[PDB]
Amino acid sequence: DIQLTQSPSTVSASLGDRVTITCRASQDIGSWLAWYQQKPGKAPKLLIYKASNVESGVPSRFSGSESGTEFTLTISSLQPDDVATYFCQYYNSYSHATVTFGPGTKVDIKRTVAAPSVFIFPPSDEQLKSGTASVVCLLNNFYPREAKVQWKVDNALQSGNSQESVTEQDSKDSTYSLSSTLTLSKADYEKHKVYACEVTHQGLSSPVTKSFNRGEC
Amino acid sequence: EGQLLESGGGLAQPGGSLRLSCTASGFTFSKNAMNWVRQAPGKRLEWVAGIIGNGSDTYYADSVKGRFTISRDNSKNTVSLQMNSLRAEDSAIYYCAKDRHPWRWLQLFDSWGQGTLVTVSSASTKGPSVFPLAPSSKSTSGGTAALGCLVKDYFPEPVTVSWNSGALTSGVHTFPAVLQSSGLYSLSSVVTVPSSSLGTQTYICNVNHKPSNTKVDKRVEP
Amino acid sequence: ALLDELKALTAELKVYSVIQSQINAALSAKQGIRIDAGGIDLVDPTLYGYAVGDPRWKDSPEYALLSNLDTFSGKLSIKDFLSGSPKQSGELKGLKDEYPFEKDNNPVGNFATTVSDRSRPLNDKVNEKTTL
Repeated sequence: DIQLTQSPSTVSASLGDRVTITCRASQDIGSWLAWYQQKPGKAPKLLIYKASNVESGVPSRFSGSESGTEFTLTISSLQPDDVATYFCQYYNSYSHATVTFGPGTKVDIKRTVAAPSVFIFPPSDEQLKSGTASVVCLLNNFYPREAKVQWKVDNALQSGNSQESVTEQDSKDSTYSLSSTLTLSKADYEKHKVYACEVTHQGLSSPVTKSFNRGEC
Repeated sequence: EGQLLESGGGLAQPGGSLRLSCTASGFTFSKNAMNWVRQAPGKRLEWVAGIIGNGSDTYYADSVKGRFTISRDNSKNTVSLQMNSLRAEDSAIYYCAKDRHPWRWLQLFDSWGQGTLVTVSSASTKGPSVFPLAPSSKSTSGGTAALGCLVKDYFPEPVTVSWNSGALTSGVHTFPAVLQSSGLYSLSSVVTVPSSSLGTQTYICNVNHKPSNTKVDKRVEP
Repeated sequence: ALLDELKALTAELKVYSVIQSQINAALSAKQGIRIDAGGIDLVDPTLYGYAVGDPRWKDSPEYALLSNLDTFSGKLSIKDFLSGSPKQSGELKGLKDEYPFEKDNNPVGNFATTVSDRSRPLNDKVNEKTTL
């Protein structure tokens, strides 16, 4: 069926904000359309409706518009739930998928931006016998400044021994945060003196970097 | 409104066979029906969607064609690979869906299932490499610090973890696993600690590893 | 006038006779049947006598009451048909995607019986809208 691409979208300026997200179709049917929304760790949901005969639209903050080989979603009061979105249809009048959905584009809802606080945390003797080590990054609100950890040991980059994920905005403190961990043998901590995390962003920093030696922790 | 609720959110062996389920609440089969959507790991990849066009109607690309021979009921609506060689590419999240309509009458019902996972792993059960993790002095900023408990490379899920006699679980959160090709899982618990709360207690992490029927506990010190 | 409703019921009965023709061939040739999206397709206008690319199919009752089926992608297998809607025959449920050919209680004969029974209420409506 019709292939699709979805763009652009970025963080809101605030609650109650206005954003407009477009898509392009490789092949034609008319304006046979609907938008699906994916809140994180949930079942997906449905937004827009009505076909090439563009009968009346959608309740509340949602809206959309189409012509040629494009269709678009405008949200006029963008809320903290509203954090991933997609397009669809299959040929009769409603429901299903275009065998692919229109592959979506990130959305997020703002409070004051930050750069991260970053700390290495000391491994215990049990961790050091096991050659394990650990790091944290903390950041108030979701902007986000979406990020990558780069574990390095005496200037050698680490892989095949590595774990990462981001926890959601804290219910009281609003902290975004990102743990990570590394592992080698005790003999690698005898051969190599210093262990480090470089931290890198979509925002304008691959500086910010922390490092430690086994004897001072 | 109407409801969907899945079961069998567990495990299979690669090249073996598997059978999931629905249990659709009060559903009577009609013009509108049920269908089975394959949420891929994290990223919504292209060829994913809309398996089983209507009730029992097998449909996909050749990449699974013939495997997905779904059964029947008024509620069980069962996606199924009963003799059909479940591949590594078939580890995913499989969702019930229903063909909803608007206009306030019947069929205006929230239409997606709770999302049954499918783990594929030839691991044995394995006990976690547990490690509580003290703060660095450098972290002591904004009047705060944090502590971790790493729970590395174990199988199967799930696990219960707590702190300080099991009384400390508010002001605490946990990172889920990253599922490597080796078919293991992990956690990291973290404690949010105010600087006024350091030194005021002995801090301890409690691990109840359900698959090994055993409790392990460790005190915070390097 | 009733000739449009006769044409509508004729579209169902033409397709059910195409299905029966494929079943009678399978019975004769000792073959099992595949009815899913990998099997025989029912969109081709030559099943209904119209030539390849003949614009008479665009208004034909046979293409109209088969493109407008709730399982239609643009293609339509025998199962997408036998699981679809709407029809004046009503429609079946629980039908399995293949039937083998076997010597006792032969599955293709049980399938042929299943199709034949629901075809009889359609023959009643065809007798009606042919004799009116």
